[PDB]
Amino acid sequence: IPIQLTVFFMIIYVLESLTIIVQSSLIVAVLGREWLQVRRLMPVDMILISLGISRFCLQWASMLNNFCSYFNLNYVLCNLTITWEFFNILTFWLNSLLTVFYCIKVSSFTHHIFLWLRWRILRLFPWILLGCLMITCVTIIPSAIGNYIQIQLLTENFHQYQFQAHTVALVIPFILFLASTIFLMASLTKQIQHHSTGHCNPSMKARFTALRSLAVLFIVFTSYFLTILITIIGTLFDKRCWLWVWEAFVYAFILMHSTSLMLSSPTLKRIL
Amino acid sequence: TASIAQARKLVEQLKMEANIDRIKVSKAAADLMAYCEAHAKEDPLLTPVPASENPFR
Amino acid sequence: ELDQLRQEAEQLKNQIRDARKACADATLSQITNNIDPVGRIQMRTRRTLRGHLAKIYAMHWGTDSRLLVSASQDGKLIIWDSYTTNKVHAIPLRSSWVMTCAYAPSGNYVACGGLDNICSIYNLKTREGNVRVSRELAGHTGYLSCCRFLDDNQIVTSSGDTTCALWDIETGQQTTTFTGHTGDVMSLSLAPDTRLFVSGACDASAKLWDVREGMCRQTFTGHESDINAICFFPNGNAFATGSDDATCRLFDLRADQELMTYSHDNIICGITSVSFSKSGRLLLAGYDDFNCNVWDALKADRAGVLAGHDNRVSCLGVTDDGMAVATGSWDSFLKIWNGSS
Amino acid sequence: CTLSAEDKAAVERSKMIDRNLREDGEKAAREVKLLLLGAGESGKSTIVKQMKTGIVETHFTFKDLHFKMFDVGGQRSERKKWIHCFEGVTAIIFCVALSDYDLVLAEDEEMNRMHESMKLFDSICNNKWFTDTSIILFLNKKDLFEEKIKKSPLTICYPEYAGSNTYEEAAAYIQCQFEDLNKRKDTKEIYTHFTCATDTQNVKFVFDAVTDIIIKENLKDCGLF
Amino acid sequence: VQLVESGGGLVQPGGSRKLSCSASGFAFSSFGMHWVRQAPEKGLEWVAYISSGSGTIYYADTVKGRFTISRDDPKNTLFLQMTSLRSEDTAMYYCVRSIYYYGSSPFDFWGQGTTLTVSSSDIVMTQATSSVPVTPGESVSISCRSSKSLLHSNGNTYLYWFLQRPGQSPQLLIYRMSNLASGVPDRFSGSGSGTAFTLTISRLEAEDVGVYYCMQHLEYPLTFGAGTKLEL
Ligand SMILES: OCc1ccccc1O[C@@H]1O[C@H](CO)[C@@H](O)[C@H](O)[C@H]1O
Repeated sequence: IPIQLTVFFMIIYVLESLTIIVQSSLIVAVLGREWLQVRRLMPVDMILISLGISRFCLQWASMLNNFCSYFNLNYVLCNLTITWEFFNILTFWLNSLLTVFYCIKVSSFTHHIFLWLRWRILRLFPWILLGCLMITCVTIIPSAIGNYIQIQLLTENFHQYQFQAHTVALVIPFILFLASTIFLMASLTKQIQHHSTGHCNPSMKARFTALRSLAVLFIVFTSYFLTILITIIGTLFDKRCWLWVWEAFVYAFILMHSTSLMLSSPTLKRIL
Repeated sequence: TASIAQARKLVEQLKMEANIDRIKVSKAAADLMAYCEAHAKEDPLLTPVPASENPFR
Repeated sequence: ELDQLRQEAEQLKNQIRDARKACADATLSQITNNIDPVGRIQMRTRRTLRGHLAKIYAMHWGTDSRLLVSASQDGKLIIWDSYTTNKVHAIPLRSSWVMTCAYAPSGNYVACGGLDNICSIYNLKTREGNVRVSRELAGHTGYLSCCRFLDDNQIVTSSGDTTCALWDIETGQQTTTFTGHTGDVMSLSLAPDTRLFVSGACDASAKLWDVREGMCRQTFTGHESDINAICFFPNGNAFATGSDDATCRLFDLRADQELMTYSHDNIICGITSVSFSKSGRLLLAGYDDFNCNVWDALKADRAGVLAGHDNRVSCLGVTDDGMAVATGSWDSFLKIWNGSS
Repeated sequence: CTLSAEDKAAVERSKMIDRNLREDGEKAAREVKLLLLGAGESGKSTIVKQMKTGIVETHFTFKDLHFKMFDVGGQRSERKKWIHCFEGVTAIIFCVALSDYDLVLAEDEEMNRMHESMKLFDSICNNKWFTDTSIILFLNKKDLFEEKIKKSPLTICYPEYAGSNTYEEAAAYIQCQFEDLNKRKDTKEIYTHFTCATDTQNVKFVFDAVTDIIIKENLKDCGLF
Repeated sequence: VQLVESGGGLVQPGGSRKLSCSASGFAFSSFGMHWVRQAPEKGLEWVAYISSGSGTIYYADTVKGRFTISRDDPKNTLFLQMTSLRSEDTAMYYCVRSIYYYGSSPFDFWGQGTTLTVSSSDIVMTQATSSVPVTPGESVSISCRSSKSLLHSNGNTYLYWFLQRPGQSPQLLIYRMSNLASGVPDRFSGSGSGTAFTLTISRLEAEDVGVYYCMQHLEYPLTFGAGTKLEL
């Protein structure tokens, strides 16, 4: 491991970080402007703004962990792994909810219970966000006690308990996302296979761009999930030596996700 | 005679439009501006109103 | 015999145009070049009377400046308590397509009309607690664009039939059918005098009509495009028209010439509603730019904007005491705007 | 607080009224709105019969989809101004009096029915509000078009018509001619299905079209477009 | 419009009952409804109120818990279950309708009422006179005195006036003590100095004979005045 590669990958990671920050800050500013304008916005736009604040939290946590684990300047409170883990769970739950919203709104299901639930979901959607936040807190509670215990030992066994807690906690939302994306792709493809007769000029094209957006979303976020799962294991990799390359890899994924959801924000395109 | 008829009504309407004593634009404009300033003070849309007096605030 | 009548008619048009040119001794721009401009006028959304689940087209103000009638495509005419945002009434329209609404001065009745070619007069004050459609008065062969009350027994309705009718509510028949507009009328503002009213037709023209005698007294040829909104200057000697041609023209009756034109280079989009403040110094008009650029009636320079809607401003009403302006937009959100201090 | 019993019960009444409005919206949202447009010469008043003056409502349902069609031919206004009421529909169902190529307007016979229909579809397919509001063409009187196609060609109204006067060819030629007014082929769609009096599959086509449009707007609001 | 009730009659002490109030000729579901208690020779007293949809249900402290009030909207009926009666409740119950929006006239229609006989903090509304000799054509003013100012910051003072014709249900005279009711001669009027109020009558024909009552409505413990009996 040379110094030149270290500084090059660190520069790559900081450019990724600044791009993430500016993208989510742009979404924050434009969404605040839209709110101050009408204060009435569709559910996906506020999913996007909640995901933007989640990206803020995750990225700021990654900044602090990175500089205080590489420079090791006053390693007392900068080990905010709890903050990063909690907000990674929160962003995972937000993204699973995003795919759930895609599955409910787009799909042509017309069941009476389904339709009433769909509307009440639209109306109670901010409260659905709050319920997702409560689920994140309840799910990090075992993680919270695990980190409390591992600090007490500091001040296998409980380490393995924390491993299992974090693993399951962030795999559950990924399972939800994977199921939703699989169902959405299946619905898109099955309606593609017979929508050729019903005209194709922007119909098939927009179905194809929806499938492409789902493909990029699935690839980026699922690969981020494998990345964070590997770093959950930790032992096979080495977070010590290949640190900056790993952080650049992870947050190149998060950059891709943020820019994809930026381009997929109806408020921005309408405003721009 | 339908075209002739409609021409007849149009001509009659125009002839009625001929017999009104219009007023030079300056006089009517001065009257309009006098009315504009006469109620200018008591017009919350233009001039400010006390916040307490504002029934909407 | 058409040719001779047309030639003589052209002769009278030339004569009246010569009169129009002769009467204009000085344009209003010269007179208002010395007046003190009001300045940057900013009004904030005091209340967004949300709750109207569809596209709002018409609003009107009660004569106490407290009750609002807002009509939209959900088949709903909602009567709102402006000071408290409370919904006083929710009238279930019979035809969901609506263009106009009105409030009786006594507050007992509300008018509501649209593409149904009928006007429904609803009686708010009933012994039973529900609002009942007091009278479904019809006869127009063409859609209705504006309805205005006179005395809770006569209502003036402008229709796409190139006509405006004075209906007697009790009898339910049209007493007078003002006819003469080439194109359909999309605007009607009864004068304060309650004797005359102006029709903004799509013939690119406006017309005075006295309500008793029945014939048009003055016709005004204006905008290149069709006139879509109207209001009456408070003095009763003038009125103001807006159009798809993004020009706001103020005419005065004793001088048929277009007294003033308010339009800027950057303005292209059409106008939908035009109203007045009590002093007549403002012409708050709702454009297609999703805003309400106000224009001074005299100095002909923009004084402020009332942006804040995400669609057309369909209806622009003003309080009877000049205390607030309502901007019922296609955004499904009635908004009250009151200037600060 | 500063809210008396009068004002408190007024707020309770306001809440009840809002609840009634949202309960009405419960039924309203389940129904999709279509505007039946086209020259009143023919075609407009027969597909309404196939779907089983003032604004005519047409409430018809197909497989949990409740369509409200609006017939407007009785409005009697040459210049199209009420059209901004319907801005927000999901299907402008335009009927083309296709078979009437040998027929001109009774008033001002120098004006052809087909050219009037073309001007109508140019005004409505490129209207400043009906930008992405997709359009379903029903090229009506396809039986009469098949019968008459060998008798009279399209040269009378079409100065540039060329090829064979066969039914399968002339129908496609006119279909392409009508779809040529599509300034943009991505924001909206001009669906096409020639219909006759006995064609019982038109309801299927209109349901399929509106299904495609609803999935389309759902994709757009979801940002996947 | 009709608001005939039922129930009443003789009740053994400690017993129970259930008043049914039948409503016809108006939209019940949009009308809140109150009960008013009239002791055999005493003045009126508020019992219990239910809003439209039964969102808010209020009771009098002298009857809280022992009574329950409900409204069957689809059948347009008002039910009142009477648990654990006592000597304080032998009275003449009336069934009043009320609507609540800007410009509304609450307590507009009063029902015929049914009487029940049982065998053997709030604002004070006082009518000092309680007996006034009158002659037709004379103008008479009745003053009712409130414990506090009945004026809200919203600009309204919430005083109601009712006329009880001899052997008849109360009839609204003026609501907000400034708004004449519907179907009432213009001679009646009202005006008050915030905490003391006067209902004025220009002329007093035989139709106007009876007992006048004043009512507070700011706070839900609605309290009836002693009224004034009319002597000719
Ligand atoms: O280090 C322990 C850990 C376990 C499971 C999940 C995340 C973890 O740590 C996280 O790893 C990320 C890797 O990119 C870093 O960016 C975060 O700052 C760090 O908290």
